[PDB]
Formats: sequence, C-alpha cells, structure tokens
Amino acid sequence: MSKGEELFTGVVPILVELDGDVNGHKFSVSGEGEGDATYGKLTLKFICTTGKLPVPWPTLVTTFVQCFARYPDHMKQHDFFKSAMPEGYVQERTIFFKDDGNYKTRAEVKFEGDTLVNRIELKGIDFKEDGNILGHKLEYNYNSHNVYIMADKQKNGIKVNFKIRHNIEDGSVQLADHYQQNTPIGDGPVLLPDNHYLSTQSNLSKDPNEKRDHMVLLEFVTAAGITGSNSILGQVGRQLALIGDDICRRYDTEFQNLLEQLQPTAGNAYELFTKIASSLFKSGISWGRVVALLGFGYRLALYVYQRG
Amino acid sequence: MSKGEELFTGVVPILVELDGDVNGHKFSVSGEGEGDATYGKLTLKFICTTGKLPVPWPTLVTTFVQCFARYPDHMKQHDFFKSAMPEGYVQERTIFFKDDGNYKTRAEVKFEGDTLVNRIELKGIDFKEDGNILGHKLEYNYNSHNVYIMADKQKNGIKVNFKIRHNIEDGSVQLADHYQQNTPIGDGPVLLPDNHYLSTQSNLSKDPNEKRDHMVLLEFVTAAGITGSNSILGQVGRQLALIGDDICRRYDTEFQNLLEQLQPTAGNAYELFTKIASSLFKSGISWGRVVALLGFGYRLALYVYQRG
Amino acid sequence: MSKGEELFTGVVPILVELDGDVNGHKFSVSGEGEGDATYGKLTLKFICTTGKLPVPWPTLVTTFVQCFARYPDHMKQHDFFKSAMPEGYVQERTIFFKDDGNYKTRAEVKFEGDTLVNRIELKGIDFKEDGNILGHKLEYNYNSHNVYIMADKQKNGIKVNFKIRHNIEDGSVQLADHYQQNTPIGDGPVLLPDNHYLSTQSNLSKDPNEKRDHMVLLEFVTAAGITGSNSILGQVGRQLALIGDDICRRYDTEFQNLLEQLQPTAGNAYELFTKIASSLFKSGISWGRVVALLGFGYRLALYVYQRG
Amino acid sequence: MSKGEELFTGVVPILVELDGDVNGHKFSVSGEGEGDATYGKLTLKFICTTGKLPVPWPTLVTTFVQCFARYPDHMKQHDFFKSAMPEGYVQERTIFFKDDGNYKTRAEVKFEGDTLVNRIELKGIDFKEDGNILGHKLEYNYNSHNVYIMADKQKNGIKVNFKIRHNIEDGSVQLADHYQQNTPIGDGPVLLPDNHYLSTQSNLSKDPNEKRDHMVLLEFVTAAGITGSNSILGQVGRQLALIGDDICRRYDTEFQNLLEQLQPTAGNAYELFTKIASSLFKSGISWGRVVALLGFGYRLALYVYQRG
Repeated sequence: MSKGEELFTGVVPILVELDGDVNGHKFSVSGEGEGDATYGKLTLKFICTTGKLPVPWPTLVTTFVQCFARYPDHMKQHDFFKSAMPEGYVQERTIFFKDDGNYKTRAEVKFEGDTLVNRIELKGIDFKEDGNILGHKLEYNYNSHNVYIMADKQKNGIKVNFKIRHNIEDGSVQLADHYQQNTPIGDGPVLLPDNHYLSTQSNLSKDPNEKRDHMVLLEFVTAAGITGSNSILGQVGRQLALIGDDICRRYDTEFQNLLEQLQPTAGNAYELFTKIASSLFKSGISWGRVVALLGFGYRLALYVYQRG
Repeated sequence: MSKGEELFTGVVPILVELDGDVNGHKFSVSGEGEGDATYGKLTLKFICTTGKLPVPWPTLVTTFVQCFARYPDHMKQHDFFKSAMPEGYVQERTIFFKDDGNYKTRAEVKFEGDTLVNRIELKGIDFKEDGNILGHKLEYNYNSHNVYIMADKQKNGIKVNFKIRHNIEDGSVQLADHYQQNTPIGDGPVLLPDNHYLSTQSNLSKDPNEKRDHMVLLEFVTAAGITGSNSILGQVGRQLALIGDDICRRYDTEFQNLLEQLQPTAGNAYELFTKIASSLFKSGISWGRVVALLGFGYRLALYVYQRG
Repeated sequence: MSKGEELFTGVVPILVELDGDVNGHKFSVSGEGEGDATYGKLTLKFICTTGKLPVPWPTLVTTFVQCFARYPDHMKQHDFFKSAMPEGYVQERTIFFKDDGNYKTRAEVKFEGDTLVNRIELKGIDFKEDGNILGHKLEYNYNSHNVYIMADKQKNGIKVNFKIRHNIEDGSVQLADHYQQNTPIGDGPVLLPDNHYLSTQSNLSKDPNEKRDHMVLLEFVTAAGITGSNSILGQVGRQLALIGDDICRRYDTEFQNLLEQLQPTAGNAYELFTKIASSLFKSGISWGRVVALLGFGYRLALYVYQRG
Repeated sequence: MSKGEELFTGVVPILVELDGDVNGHKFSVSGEGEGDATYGKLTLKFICTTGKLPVPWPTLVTTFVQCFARYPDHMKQHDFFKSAMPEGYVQERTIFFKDDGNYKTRAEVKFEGDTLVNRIELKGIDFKEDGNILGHKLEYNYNSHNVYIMADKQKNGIKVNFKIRHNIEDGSVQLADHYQQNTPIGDGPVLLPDNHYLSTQSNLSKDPNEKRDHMVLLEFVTAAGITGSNSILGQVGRQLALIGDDICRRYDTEFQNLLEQLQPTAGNAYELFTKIASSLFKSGISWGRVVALLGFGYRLALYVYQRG
C-alpha cells in the first residue's frame, strides 16, 4: 500500500502536452481531462495547436498515464505507477509500426499542483508517404489490448510490452509493436511488481462543437494476472472473516433472547451490565470470556438506543 | 458445575476421624456413613474410639462436610466445596462459647477415589467444670441455623460466619460463636462465590444396639440467598462464561499456526499489527470480526513476551 | 448501598408466627404472603390457630417487617433493616394502649431460606374487660401514620417512635403509643441512619372464602424526611448528568451532518475512522480530543448498523 | 490555524544575511523585501555586501522563507512554518551538485516583532573551476519545482526532499540535489503534517539603478498534494479536534473543584471510583454522560500521581 497511492483517491485533473516531429512535419498538441484511478476510468480531449495534424490520431493514443489503472486490493502492492508519485516517473518508448517507420517517445508523468501532467517529446522517422500512416488509412477506433508488465530491478523501475492493432479502412490491419520503460524520477522507494498486465479497452469519439483537429478519448484500464497476493497476509482475511460471519449468527438470537428477557432501558443499563460483570468473572478468566461480555454491550446498546 | 461437582449425582460414602484435646483430657473419635448432595442429605454414626467422650456430643456436630449441601439450580456457581474436589480443601475454624472456652479446629476435607474424608485436629482450652460443657448440661438436640459465606479472593479460599445455639437443661441457652475459613489445597479453577448462605436443620439420635459412647447424626442442608434480580443476572453471567470458553477453545489453535508464520519482533510488532488489520476489514464490519481480531493481539503479546 | 440490600431486589416470600397471652387468654397465629421492597408493597393473610382470637385485629397490625419499605436512592444509606440482613434483626416493642393496658413484643425478623420470617412473642396485661380492646369496640381499618426513626449507636441498632390511631365504632378514637428498638443479631456492620421516618398507609380486608378468624393485610410503606444525601457524591449526578444531557444535543446533528456527508457503509468504515484518527491527532493531544473521536464511532456504528 | 498563522493575513517585511565560504573564497550577502502568504507571493532584492559574488546567483536562490507559501484552505493544518512562528525554526540543508560540490547550510528563520529574518551560515567545499559553478556557466533563470515534505515526529521537526535544475549556457542542464531539515526552536504545539508537497515557480531580474553585484527575486509558492479523499477526511479530522478543545477547556475546571473534595488515596481510589460511577448512571445513559465521566478518571489519575 504505497504513499503515492493516496493521491489518486478521488478524481484527479490532468494536462498533457507534446512536441512532435515526423519526417520533418512538426507539430504540437495539448489536452485536458480528469481520471479516477478508483474506478479505473479516464476522460480526455486533445487539440492540435499547429492546426492540422500530420498523422492519424490513434497512432498516439498510447503515447498520450498508467497511474490511473485500477489495481484491486490483492494486487495493490504491484502499483508502480502510483508509488513513484508524487515525484512521478519518466516513461520512454519506442513504437515500431510494422512495414513502416517508428516513434521514439520520452515523457515525464508527474504531479504539478493538484494536477497530473504528461509532458511528451516525440520523434517519428522512416515512414512512408503512402504508408498507412501518412495516407491516413487507419480507421478511427481502438481495440482492447493487454499490457504486459514485468519488473526491472537493475533500473528501480519497470519494463513493459505489448502490440497494438489499428484496423484499416480496407479490412486489413496495422501493427504497432510497443516496447516501454518507466523509471522513477524520485529517489524514493517504489513498488516493483511480479509479472502481471493491464487490460485497456478504448473508444475514440469527437466533439460536435469543436472545430479544430482534435480527439476525444476514453480509456478504461484495469489490472490483473495475479490471484493469491502476499498470500497468507490477505488470506488472514478468509478465516478471520468467516470466524465472524459465523460468530455473529451463532449466538445473536439468544443474545436477543436475553435482551427480550431483560427488557433493558437506559436507567438500569449500567447496573445490569456491571452485575453480569464481576459475577461472570468470579468463574475464571481468559479472553474467551472477555470478548462475549462486550459483544453483549454493543448488542445491548443497540437494544436501548433503538428502544427509545 | 465444576467436574468435581458432577461427582455427587448420586450417593457417596464417608469416614471421619478426630483427635481432641480439651483442658488436657484428650480423646479421639471416628465415624462412618454416606451422603447425597442431590437431595441435600447426610447420614453418620460416630463412635468414640476412646470409649467415654468427655464433652457433650452436640458441641462437635459442627466440626464433624459441606460439599453435601444442595446447591439449587440457579446457584450452581457458588459451590466452593464441589469445586475444590477432588483435591479437597482445608477447613479450619475457631469456636467461642459464651462465658466459656474455645475449640480451634483444623481439618482437611479431601477426597479418596470414592470415599470422602474428614481428619480433624482439635484443640480445646480453658473450660469450667460446673460450666455447661464439662457438666454435660446441654440437652441432646440441635437447632436449625443459617450459615453465611463470603468470598476471600485474597486466599483463593472463602470465609464463613454463623452462630449456634445449644439448648440447655436449664431451659437456658448457650451460644457457640463460629468463625471458619477454607483454603482449597488443589490448585485449580476453584469457584469463588458471591455472598450467600446455607440453612441446616438437624437431629441427634442414638443406636440401641451400639454400647460405645456414640452419636447418630443427620443434616438437611440447603443453599439460598439469591433472589430474583441477582439470580436472573448472575445466570446470564455464567451463561455468557459458557459461550466464553466455547470460543476460548475452538480458535486459539489456528493462532499459534500463524504466530509461527511471523516471527513477530517487538520492534516491527507495532506496524505488522495495524497492517494485518486494515486489509481484513476492508471486507466489511460487525463485531463478529472485531472480537476475532484482538483475541489475536492477546495470543500475540503472549508469543512475543514468551519467545524472548 | 448495603449487601443485605441485595436480597429484596425482587419479591420475597414471608412467613409470620406468634404466641400470645393477654390477661391469660392465650392464642397463636400464623400468616403468609409476599413483599416487594422495590415498590414498597406488602401483602399478607393471617389466621388464628387457637380458633377465635381474644382481641380485635388491628391491635396487632404493627406487631405483625420494615425491611420491606422503599428507601429511594438518596436515602439508601439509611436502610437499616436491609443491612442487618441476611442474619436479620431483633425487634422489641412496648405498645401502650392509652387508658387501657399494654403489649410487650419481642420478635426475630430474619431470613430462613429464600424466605423471610417474623417470629413474635407477645405479652399483654392490665387491659379492661369492657376496654376498647376486650369489648371489640375498634373498627376494622387502619389509618396512615408516620414512623420516626432515629439512630441509637450505643446499641449498633435503632430506636423508633410513633403513635397509632384506631378509630372507634362510636366516632371516638383509641391511641396506641408505640416505643420500639431494633438490634441486629449479626455482628456485622449495619447502616445507622440520620433521623428520618416511614410513611405507612394501610387497609384491612377479609377473604370471602376463608372461614376462620383471620385478617388480610396490605401495607404500602415508603421512606422519607431527607433530601440532600451524602450531598456532593450523589450531587455529582447533577452536573455530570446535564454535562451530558447538553453534550449529547450540542454536536450530534453536525455529527449526523458528517455521516450524511460520509455515507459510510461497513466496507469503508474502518479505513474511514483510522484516517480521521492519526491525522486528527497530528494536531496535538489532550483527552478533550480523545473523547470526541469515539463519540463519533458510537454515532458512526449506529449509522452503519441501522443502514443495513 | 495556529496563532503564529493568523500573523500573515496581510503583508509582512523581510531581511536576509548570509556568510559563505566556498573553496576558501568567502563572502557575505544581505537583502531586503516583503512577502504575502495570503496570495503566496514573495519579493526580494539581494545585494552582495562583499561586492563581487564569486558564485552564480541562482545557486543560492533556494537557501535564501517557506512560511510564505499559500496553504490552501483545506490544508491549513499542514503548515509547519506558520506554526513555529513566532519563535521560528532552524532550517538546515545539504546540496549536491551533479559532478560538482556541495553547500551545507544552517540558518534560523525566526521572527522579530514585525520583520521576519534569515541569518545563514553556508559552507561550500570542493568545486571545479571550469566546473559549472566557478565558471558562471549556468544561465540566469529558474524553473518551477515541486517540494516534498514528510513529518519527522522524532524531531518534533520535519524533513524535506526536492531536486533543482539550473539550465546551462551549454543548453545542458545541471542538477542540485537538495536534502533539508527543520527543527522548530520554540517549544510549542507545532503542527506536524501528513505527507504533502509545494510548487515553486520563480524569476530572476536585475535592477538598472543598482550597481552592486545583485539579484532581484520573486517566488509564487503553493501547497498541494491532498485530494479529495484525504481532504474530506482529514478535514473531519481537525473539525473534530476543534470541538475536542471546546470541550477540553470548558470543563476540567469543575474537576479540581471536586478532587480537592476527595482526597483520593491510591488505596481507596479503586472503590471511590466504581461508586461515584453507578449512582450517576442510575439517571439514564447515552454517551453524553460516559465521556464526561472518565475525563475525570484521567484528571483524577493526574491529581493522585502529582499530589504524592
């Protein structure tokens, strides 16, 4: 359970910015939205500030914050992203479009204010004029994918792998082989995970109003590929839990038999209890007794408080 | 109902022996019979193995096994006698006759395998010849009496008060002021009482056949002094102690199972603690969990303080 | 708050017995009933076992257990009667009928079993043949009266005074000047009161069925004549009480503002609380904080437990 | 909002003095200006009272009053700076330049009646002449930065981490790795924080008129790092601490009033206690009583342990 975990508890705002060059066409882009790591939901609008954009959008969807993925509790000691926070992390990539060129990305994903920021620097090269890319042949959508995460301790960081599928107007498909590295800027302790992955599912819409080359992006991102946890710590929660999910229902209706048979009111309550007390303990002591006793008091209090 | 109680369901036999000294005349007496605590009944013959008994019989009736009282059903937890068994108890008293002397008695009421026994050491001092005692002036009866008991938790024992009236040939009466104390010798979970009392009624006969100086003796003896309030509560007070060792048993054996997993240090104890905690509750709450939880901080505080 | 107090908590059964002689006419009487000191109520039937009774009944109503009077809490350290218990007390009287003879009474009012007993011995003398008494001139009823109690330490007991009014068939009235003494049989500690009194009110009925000279008696008996108590101990209960009868209503609707604004459920409860905890205490500590905290938890628990 | 906080509602003046040694060249510098924490604003001129300043100005910008940050409204309880005032605090740090030397600094930020002051003692050691520092190679800017704070409760102080980037004429960059610690000197109820951070943005100008080696310096500085969860709880966490000293005050002065009535002994303490208790509750119960009650067992445990 990381400290940096604790930022993303609610919604968190987000700004993103990028300076691109691909085969010399330069450009820049800026975007805004919110993300809720708790529901593993993320919402964003992007606009190109050099006006028209030389590449089709989805190419960048990746490039454009895995801090916002939902890790459930058994897995929460594997959330690297949030641990590196607030000081953040550097995310470098190399994205190989198959049969075409490539992207190099470097980015700092860090907190500035109560805001989170992705500052990205991009260089594409060797693409082809009629390539899928420069021919704006890619459809406007995104498939789901899996992002495979494995710890790299030589770097006090992680390595990440996957491949991206951009459907084509044809019915053909284009592959983007994603190779990635995330290295904390902070010198603090981070969380290094066991191998696991993330399940991104995605949708690309547009803003009816907005007139500029833009993209509106939604991502759901959920963490998985582990079941036991640090197994017997969080598995303490199997038996301490049904110890109680049975203990409650064991005795609580002869408990109520005693309250329907002692009909206590606030006047007598104290005396009632205290008498049961010293007298019950004159028997002997263990905790085995000591518990039961106040089990009665919570259940007692409830009978008085409700009755009145 | 301590085991050592569940012994008296039916009849049980008895022997008694005593060695007196009173104003220098010594003697001994021994006797035999049975008693049934189920009905609070007792039966004995006493024959003086020194032949002539220098003191009137009724004086000794007291000295001469209170385990044999009927403890009624609601009171079963105030029987100190049926608890010290089978290991038994040492009963000693001091007896002040009005305008006359005293007896100090020491004795052990202990159990032997089947038969229950009283060996008694009595020390008389300072009586008057035309006095009631040495004159065999008190008549051959016994009255009813009440016997008042209070826990002395300081001794893991008990303390007792009563005072007895020996009618006299005079038509007068004589007092014997009795102060008594019991110190259970078996070291066990003896039962220590709330304040209460017992009521003797009694009779002295003789056997036509037997020619030795003797006495044949019967007692009905019953416990009381708990009326409705104290009953209906203090019954809740044991009925809770019952579920209190149902619990005590069933669980603290999956406990060591995990303490033997960590290896507490008193150092890391403070954290390891707050941690197994929050994860377990993330489930949900009622007390059924809450009890279970610190039954462990107790079986843990005992495993760090004992190992080390 | 006496130990012997604790017998009378519920209803307690009662037997009464008497051996009379007045001007030589001898008689005896026996009776049964219950009494509840808690409501200060007492109920009894009496029958004459020598058949017809030489005196009119009400003469005895007094003679025939002040243990059964209700002392309220401020006065409860003045209940002498119940303190002397279980060993009980001896009640002697002398009752002077004015212009007529007198009664002497001695009685032992003590516990035998779970039963309370009044054993009474009576001697009347010097009455007149046509006196109100032997002429059975007294009406059948009882007025209310006051019984004035003053402590007598020379006797580790009390002295008691009052005067009794037996209306007459005439419209005339007959006076019975009551002088009384109550001395514990027990050697224990008793409660010695400040001067105070008891307020008896009484009714004399008959049993339609029962054919023997009898009387059926009801007495309500309540204690009074004191207001402060041991004043500043039980007066602690003025300010510790409105400290709370205001404290409750001070903050409990912004408390509820926080629960209607935290909408807690059993899942999150623990986490919720614990966070408020260390963070609230990082401020500083006193108890002044420490209280408030769990004031929230009782009020929290109630919001979860009820909701669900 | 500690008093020592309620000081900064408006503008406040400032003086600064420093005495450096770096690779044996020493110097001193002193400066003047104002700052307003209400808007998180700060303004200063620095003039080198040794004339020529041997190190580039930006190096010192850091060393050169964090009380002047805007702590936003929800965060008011994490301001360690505005708490140590007026008595002030000692801030010392150590600064590691990459591939170059260090500065150790000691200083006291203390308040004098109206003006706030920094006297600084700086110790430089081991730098390189063609190095960035001694070569006045770093350009005349400053970047934005984030500053990360954690409570060190062990010092009743705090500990701090950040790292700063001085752009260089090269186009390169140089790091200055800052580690800092504050030990409040006034011994008081200082406020110790949850983990959080602050964000500087800054500018370096010069004055045309002034001919001494100088620097004119402005900082916007704001606190953040608490998002919704931790806010909405930890606001409950102070808002409870508020009612927690409403309470703390109002009452523990009728307390001594009664401890001064009894004369506890540690001996009779155990009973006197259980007793004032039951009588008070006989009234009725809710917690409003319960709190009040043991606020006393604490102000009592302190009156028996202190008197004796």
